[PDB]
Amino acid sequence: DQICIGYHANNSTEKVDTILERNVTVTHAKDILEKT
Amino acid sequence: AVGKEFSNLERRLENLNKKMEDGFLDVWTYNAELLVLMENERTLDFHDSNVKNLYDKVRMQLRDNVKELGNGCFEFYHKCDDECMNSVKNGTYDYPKYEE
Amino acid sequence: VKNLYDKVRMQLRDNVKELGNGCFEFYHKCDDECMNSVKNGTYDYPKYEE
Amino acid sequence: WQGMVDGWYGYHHSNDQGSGYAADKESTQKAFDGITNKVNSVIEKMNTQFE
Amino acid sequence: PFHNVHPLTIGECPKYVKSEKLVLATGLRNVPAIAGFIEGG
Ligand SMILES: *[C@@H]1O[C@H](CO)[C@@H](O)[C@H](O)[C@H]1NC(C)=O
Ligand SMILES: *[C@@H]1O[C@H](CO)[C@@H](O)[C@H](O)[C@H]1NC(C)=O
Ligand SMILES: *[C@@H]1O[C@H](CO)[C@@H](O)[C@H](O)[C@H]1NC(C)=O
Ligand SMILES: *[C@@H]1O[C@H](CO)[C@@H](O)[C@H](O)[C@H]1NC(C)=O
Repeated sequence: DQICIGYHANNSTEKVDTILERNVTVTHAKDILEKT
Repeated sequence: AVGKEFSNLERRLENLNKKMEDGFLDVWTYNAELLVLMENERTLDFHDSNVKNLYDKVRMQLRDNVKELGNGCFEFYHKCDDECMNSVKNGTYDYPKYEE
Repeated sequence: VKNLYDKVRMQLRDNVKELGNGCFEFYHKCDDECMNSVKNGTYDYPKYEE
Repeated sequence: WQGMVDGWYGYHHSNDQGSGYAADKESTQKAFDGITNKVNSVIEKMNTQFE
Repeated sequence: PFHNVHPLTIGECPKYVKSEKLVLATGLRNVPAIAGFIEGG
């Protein structure tokens, strides 16, 4: 039988922007702007 | 220490201090936002190429004793048990031992 | 454009041959329904054979 | 290909019934939006103020 | 490296930016037995 190759997914709704895309959901992100 | 004290007859100087602050602020804001956007596109492309690279690493070792399925999976033309599956993950699949 | 080529290559699988110039050729007669399915991403691979 | 005019990426379709150029709507549209956003990031993120 | 708290600071501070959000992806695109990387995580 088969062996599939893939990657991690989770329940994150954290979104980031890129040059080509907007509102892209990522599994993990780091905020590098200190707001508090 | 940001912020300087100027008298009311120094407005033409206070304004230069303001300009450096606004000037550097636009430089850093523009660069910070493009740095983040450029890095995020590179990051996502990196991750997508890493999983494809893994697929090819596997494809290259499995060679002709498998078929690709077209959905990012492979199927063997021979019985493949835990030792076989572990070898594929390990990069030790003994291709010459198996046949269709 | 390369990604498109591979999307197509992956669905056409073994019922085609690559030509080496960025084109594919079928080993079976391929009419408008067939060609449209390849463009659509619905090529019914199991229905065709060499 | 000079002939395709209905998008950036597409197909030739040379079957026995005739040859025509079709844009791969999904590929063209995604690339199109990607480029548009790129141009806008360069332009829209530039800050202006009265000076 | 960056902050948006206030433009006037005293001390050894991050750079001030006119931005509400600088977020780096660190993870994978969270794309939401039958498939691999082709269809999603
Ligand atoms: C997502 O949420 C469900 C509960 O609705 C939980 O059982 C599951 O483990 C969570 N999955 C991940 C990847 O966080
Ligand atoms: C991005 O997300 C914001 C909410 O944080 C929303 O207002 C905006 O319309 C979204 N942009 C796009 C292109 O979806
Ligand atoms: C690969 O196989 C060898 C031989 O059985 C074993 O010693 C080694 O630990 C395996 N490596 C991995 C990553 O499983
Ligand atoms: C794909 O095929 C289906 C079934 O004939 C049709 O309804 C759909 O519109 C086609 N899509 C495209 C992009 O041609």
